Amino acid sequence: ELQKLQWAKQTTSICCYCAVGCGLIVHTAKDGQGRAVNVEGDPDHPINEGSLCPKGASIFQLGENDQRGTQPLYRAPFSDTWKPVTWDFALTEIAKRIKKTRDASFTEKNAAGDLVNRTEAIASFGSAAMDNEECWAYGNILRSLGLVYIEHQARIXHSPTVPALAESFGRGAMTNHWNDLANSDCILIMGSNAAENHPIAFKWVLRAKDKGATLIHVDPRFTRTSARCDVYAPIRSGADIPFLGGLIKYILDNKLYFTDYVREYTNASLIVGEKFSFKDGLFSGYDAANKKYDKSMWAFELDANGVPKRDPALKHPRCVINLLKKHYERYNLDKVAAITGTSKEQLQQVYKAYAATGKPDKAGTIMYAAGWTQHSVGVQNIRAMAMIQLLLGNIGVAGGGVNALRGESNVQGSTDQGLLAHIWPGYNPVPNSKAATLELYNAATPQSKDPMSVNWWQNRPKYVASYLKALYPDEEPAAAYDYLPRIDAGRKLTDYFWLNIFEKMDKGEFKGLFAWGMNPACGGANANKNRKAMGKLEWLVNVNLFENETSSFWKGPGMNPAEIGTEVFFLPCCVSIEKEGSVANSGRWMQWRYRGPKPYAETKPDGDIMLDMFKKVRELYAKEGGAYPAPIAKLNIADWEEHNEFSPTKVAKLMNGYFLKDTEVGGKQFKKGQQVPSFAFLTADGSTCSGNWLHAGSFTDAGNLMARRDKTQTPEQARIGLFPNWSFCWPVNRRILYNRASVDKTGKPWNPAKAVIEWKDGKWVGDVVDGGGDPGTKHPFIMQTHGFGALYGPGREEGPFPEHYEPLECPVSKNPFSKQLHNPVKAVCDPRYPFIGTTYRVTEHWQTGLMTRRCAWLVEAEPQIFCEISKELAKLRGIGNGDTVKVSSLRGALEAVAIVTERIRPFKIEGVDVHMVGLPWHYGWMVPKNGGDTANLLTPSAIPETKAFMVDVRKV
Amino acid sequence: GKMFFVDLSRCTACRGCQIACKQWKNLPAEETRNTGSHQNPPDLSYVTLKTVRFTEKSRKGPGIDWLFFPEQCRHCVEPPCKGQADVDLEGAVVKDETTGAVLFTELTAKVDGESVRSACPYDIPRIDPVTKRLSKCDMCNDRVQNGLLPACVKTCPTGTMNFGDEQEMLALAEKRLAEVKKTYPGAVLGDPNDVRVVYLFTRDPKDFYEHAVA
Ligand SMILES: Nc1nc2c(c(=O)[nH]1)N[C@H]1C(S)=C(S)[C@@H](COP(=O)(O)OP(=O)(O)OC[C@H]3O[C@@H](n4cnc5c(=O)[nH]c(N)nc54)[C@H](O)[C@@H]3O)O[C@H]1N2
Ligand SMILES: Nc1nc2c(c(=O)[nH]1)N[C@H]1C(S)=C(S)[C@@H](COP(=O)(O)OP(=O)(O)OC[C@H]3O[C@@H](n4cnc5c(=O)[nH]c(N)nc54)[C@H](O)[C@@H]3O)O[C@H]1N2
Ligand code: SF4
Ligand code: SF4
Ligand code: SF4
Ligand code: SF4
Ligand SMILES: [Cl-]
Ligand SMILES: [Cl-]
Ligand SMILES: [S]
Ligand SMILES: [W+6]
Repeated sequence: ELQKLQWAKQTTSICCYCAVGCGLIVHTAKDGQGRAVNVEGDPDHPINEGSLCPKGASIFQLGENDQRGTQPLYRAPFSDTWKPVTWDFALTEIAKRIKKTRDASFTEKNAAGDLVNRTEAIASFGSAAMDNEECWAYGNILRSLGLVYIEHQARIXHSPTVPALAESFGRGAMTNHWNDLANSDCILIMGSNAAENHPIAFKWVLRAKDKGATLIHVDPRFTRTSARCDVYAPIRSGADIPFLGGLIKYILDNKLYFTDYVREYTNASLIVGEKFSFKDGLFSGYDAANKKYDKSMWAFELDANGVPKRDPALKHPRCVINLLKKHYERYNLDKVAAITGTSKEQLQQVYKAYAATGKPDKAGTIMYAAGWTQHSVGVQNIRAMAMIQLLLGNIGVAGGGVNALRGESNVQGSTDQGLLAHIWPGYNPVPNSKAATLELYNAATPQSKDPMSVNWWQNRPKYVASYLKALYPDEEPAAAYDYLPRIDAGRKLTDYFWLNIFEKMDKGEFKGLFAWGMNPACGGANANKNRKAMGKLEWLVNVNLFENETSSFWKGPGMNPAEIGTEVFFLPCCVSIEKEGSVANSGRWMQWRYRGPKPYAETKPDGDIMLDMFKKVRELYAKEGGAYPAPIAKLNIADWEEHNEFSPTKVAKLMNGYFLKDTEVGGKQFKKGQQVPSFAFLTADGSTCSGNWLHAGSFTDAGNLMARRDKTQTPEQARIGLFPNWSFCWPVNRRILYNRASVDKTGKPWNPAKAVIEWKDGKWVGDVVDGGGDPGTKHPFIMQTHGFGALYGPGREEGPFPEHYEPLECPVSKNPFSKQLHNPVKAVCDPRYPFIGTTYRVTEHWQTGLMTRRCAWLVEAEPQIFCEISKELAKLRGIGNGDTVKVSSLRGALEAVAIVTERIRPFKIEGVDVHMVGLPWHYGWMVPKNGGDTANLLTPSAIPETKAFMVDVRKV
Repeated sequence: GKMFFVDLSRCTACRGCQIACKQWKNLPAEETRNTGSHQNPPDLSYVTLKTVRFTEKSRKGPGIDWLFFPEQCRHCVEPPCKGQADVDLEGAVVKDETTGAVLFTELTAKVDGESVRSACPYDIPRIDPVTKRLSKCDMCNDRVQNGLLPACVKTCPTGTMNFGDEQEMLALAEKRLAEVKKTYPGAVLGDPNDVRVVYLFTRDPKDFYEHAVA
C-alpha cells in the first residue's frame, strides 16, 4: 500500500490546460472530505494513457496553492488597496451595477427603428476555461441582459479556421482526433509547435513514424518539435501561401491528385460563371473605392433547376479543376524557393513526401494552430491546405484530415455555446436588426434542388426553436425570438469583436466589463493602450483563480490608483478538480470530470457565481421593474439548479434536450419529459427543447454518454483508434468528420487496412456514418449547400482561391506572383525598429502565465522572459548569450534575457538579411519576481498581428 | 530485477518527468534565473533528483542537433557509491534485493558525502548543506514494490521512458537500437551491462553530457 494514497478517495478529471484532453486521477484527503493529496495521469485514458506534460503534471501545485484567492475582494474608485468582502455584498452590489447600467443604456430600437432589445454599455470577455454547462449558462445570462459585445479567446486563436474549413467542408472543427494521428503515412506540422503546445499529441505522431510515416516540421524556428521530425524546413514568416501554392502546382503538374475522389467528392467538376476572372492579383467584381469584392461575380453557372452545372469529364475550361490548374501555374519552385527562403531541394523533398499521400491507400495530415491563425493570410492559408487535402483525397480518412489544433481545454465548447458576438449555441447566427421575425431568420438558410445534396442546415428551424424553448419554455418560439438582442444589419460584423471592444473601451463607450476567466491586461495586443483603456471603465467584474494584472491594472506599472476611478470586484472561482462538468477537446470529445476536493476557502464554481449574480439581477428587476424585463423574468433557470446550487448534470440534460410533450417524430412515439435521443428528433413546432442541437445525443435516456469510460472496440474501430464508447463527440459520435468520402460509391474503403466506415450487410460498420443513406446516393459533405468539398470557395472575402498577398509590410517591397503587393481587401515601419518581433509559447507556461507563474515547478524550469536571437544579430548588436537586453517598439519596451541560438537564422528577403527576434508572452508584472512583463507591451492593435511586428533589440 | 530503457531518440524535452518527480515526492522548487538557456534547474541538487539538460550542436544545412538528457542515478548493478560509503558507516547506502534499487538512507549524514559523490562515475550524488544527507533518484522504489511505474516513466508521453524486468528491457533496448540506427546511424546504449538505467543516445554520449557514460 502507498501511504500517500492509502486514505484518499480517487476520482477521474480532465486536464485544465490544452485541448488534447488528457485524463487525470485525483486523490483527495479524508475519502473526499479534505484537500487534494495527489494528481497524476489516468493510465486507462486512451488519449494520454497515464502520460502528462509538465502543465498537467503540476496541477496538484495549481490546486493546493496558498497564493489562490480565498474570498471576494472590493476595490473602491481612486482607492490604492483591496478590501475583503462577503459573497452576498459583491453579488448584490454587482447585480445593482448591471441593472443601473442596463436601465440607463438599454435600446428597444436602433436609429433605423428596427427592434434590437440590447445594451451596448456592457461587454464580456471569457472564457474557454469554464465547463461546457458554465459556458452555455453564461452566454444565455449575458443575452437575457441584452449584451451583444460577447467574446472570448476563440477570436484570436481560431476565428480564421471556422470560416475557412466551413467554406471548404461545411464545418469549422478539427476533422479527425488525436489518436487518428498514429494512422498517418505523412505528418506535416506547419504553423504549430505541437511537441511544446500539444505535447501528448507527440505520443501519436511518433507512433505514426514507428509504422513508417515521415514527420515534417515547416517553421521559421527550430523547436523541440523540429528535433523529433524527419524533415526540418525553415520558412520566412508569412510565406506559407507561396509554399502551399507550389504544393498545389506540384500535385497537378505531376498528376499526384486522387482522380476519383476529386471527380466525385470535390467541386472539381462544377462550372464557374463567365463573370469569374483573375488578373494581376485581383479577382473580378473588385471595387477599388471600398477595397471590396462583388462575390456574385464568382457564382457558379446554374442548370434550369437552380443546381450548379457539372462536367464529370473535367473538360470544360470553366470546370473548378481547370480554373485551379490555371490559377496555381504561377507558383513554380524558383519563385516559391526565392520568397520562402526554403531551398528548391527541400521544397522538392517535402512536396514528394506529402503528395505521395495522393495514393488511395496512403493518408497525409496537416497539424496547424497560431503560426497560421495569427498572420493576415490565416483564412486563405487554411483554405490552401484544405484544397491540397481534397486534391489528395485526405479528407474523411484515417490518418488524413485538417487537424486544426484548438488551444484551451474547452475553447471548442465555449465556441459551441456561442461565446462570440455573431453566434448563438450550435452556430445559429445572432439575428441582425433586419431579421425582424423568426420566419425571416429561417428564410436566410440556403436551399439545394440537388436530390443527392443532404444540405443538413435546412433543419436549422428545429434547432433555433428547440433553443428558444430551452430558454423560454412557456413562450412560443416566434414570441421568445423578440427577447434576445440583435446586432445592426448595417454594420461591419468585426465592430462587435475583441479588437473593436478595446477601441470602444479606450473611447469610454463602456460602463461595465466582465473579465470572466481571461487576463486581457496581458492577452490583448498593445497592453499599454489596454491597461490605460480599462481605467475608463466605471466598473469591472474579474472572475479568476488568483489576483492578476487585470483585477489589479489600477496598481500596475506607471499607474496611480488615486487618478483611477474604476470600481473593481474580484470573485475567486474554484479549479477544475474542485468541480463537476464537461470540457470539449479539439477532437470534439465531450468528457465528464468529477469533484476531487471541495472548493479551496470560500471559492465557488463559475456556475454558482454567475447563477447567483443573475438571481440577484432578476429579483432586483422583480421589486424595482425597469428596462424590458421579460427576457430576465422569463428565463428558465429552474432547470439549471438542484439542492440550491448550479447543477452541471441538469444543465447538460437541458443542452441535450427533452420532449416538452407527447410527440411523434421520424415515425417513433416519444413521451413528455423523455430525453431527446439525437438532433434528428428535434422539432420546429415546440414539441422539443435543446440548449445546443450539437449536444442532442450526449445525455439521452440511456445516460450521460460524456461520462462513458469504456474501451470496447470492434477490430476495425481498434485498428484506427476510434474509441466510440469512451465519452461522446458531436455530432452523434462521428469521430472522423466527412467519413462518407473514405469509401467508393459501392461503400468499400479506399484503404481497407484503415477503414473508417464500410458497407456490410445493408449497414455502415466502423465509425458512425457522417450522414445517412446507401452508398453512392448522397454527396459526402452534408453541411455544404451543394454537398462537395470546395476547392473553389465563392463565399470568401479575399477571393474564391487563395492568392499570395505579402503579410510583412515593412521589409518586403515587391510580389513575385502579381503587381498586388498587399491584400486588396498603415504600419509606420519606423527605421529605429529594424527587426521582426514574433511571440510564441514554451511547453512549461500557459497563455499570459496567470496560472503557471503561480506554480513553483513551472517557474523553476522557465523563471524569466527571454529574447531568442541568431548568432548573426547577436554578433551585430554585440549581445552575449544570457546578457540582459531591451526589446522596444512604437508601442512599448521591456527587458529580457538574451538566448543566442543557431535555432534562429536571419531571413534572406529581396537581397538583404532580415533578423527575426522571438519572445514568449507568458510574463506579467504581478508574479514572479524578476519574471518580466508581457511581450504585448510591444505588439500593435491595428484578430491582431502578434507573429510579426517591428522591434529594436539593444544590450542594457 | 528492474531496468529503465530511456530512448533519447523520442524525447521532446517536454520536462513532464522533471515536474512529475517533484509532484510525486512533494519536493520544493529552487531559486532559478535564465542565464541564456531553456535548461533549469541548471544542475541536480538535494531537492532536484532529475533535470533535463539541453545541448545545441551545429549540423550542415538548416536546424541543429538539439540533444536532450533527463539525468538520474543509473542504479548500477555494482554501486560504487555504496562501496565508498560502506567503509565509513555500512547501511548509509543499501541495495534492494527485490528491484535492484540503490537507495541512500538517513545514515548518509554520518559519511564523507563529497567522497561518496567522487566514487560515482556519473557524478550523481548531491549534499544537503544542512543535514549532510545525500539525495538522488530512488527509482520510485515505493511505487515499484506496489507495482506502479515510476512517476517520471508513467508521465512521459513520447515512449522515451520505459521500465520493467531486465530481460524484457534489455531485449527492447537491443531491438530499438537496431530500428533507431536507421534514422540515427551513430546510436549507442550507455553502459548496458553495468547499470539499471540504459540510455539510448543518438550519437556520442559525451555530447549529451560530460558524465552520460562511465
Ligand atoms: N505550452 C503551451 N501550450 C499551449 C498554449 C500555451 O500558452 N502554452 N496555448 C494554447 C493556445 S491558447 C493555442 S492557440 C495553441 C497555439 O499553438 P502554436 O500554434 O504551436 O503556438 P505558437 O508557439 O505561438 O506558434 C507555433 C509556431 O508557429 C511558428 N510561426 C510563426 N510565424 C509563422 C509563419 O508565418 N509561418 C509558419 N509556418 N509558422 C510560423 C512559430 O515559430 C512557432 O514555432 O497552443 C495551445 N497550447
Ligand atoms: N502576443 C501574443 N498575444 C497573444 C497570443 C500570442 O500568441 N501572442 N495568444 C492569443 C491567444 S491564441 C489567446 S487564446 C489569448 C488568451 O488570453 P487569455 O485567455 O486572456 O489568458 P489567460 O488568462 O492566461 O487564459 C486562461 C485563464 O483561464 C483562467 N481559468 C482557469 N480555470 C478557470 C475556471 O475554472 N474558471 C475561470 N473563470 N477561469 C479559469 C486562468 O486563471 C487564466 O486566467 O491570448 C492571445 N494573446
Ligand atoms: S497541457 Fe495538454 S498535453 Fe499537457 S497534460 Fe494537459 S492536456 Fe495533456
Ligand atoms: S524514478 Fe522516481 S525518483 Fe527517479 S527520477 Fe523518476 S520520478 Fe524521480
Ligand atoms: S549512478 Fe552513482 S549514485 Fe547512482 S547507483 Fe551509480 S554510483 Fe550510485
Ligand atoms: S517526459 Fe519523456 S519526452 Fe518529456 S522530457 Fe521527460 S523523457 Fe523527454
Ligand atoms: Cl466570422
Ligand atoms: Cl492507431
Ligand atoms: S484558445
Ligand atoms: W488560442
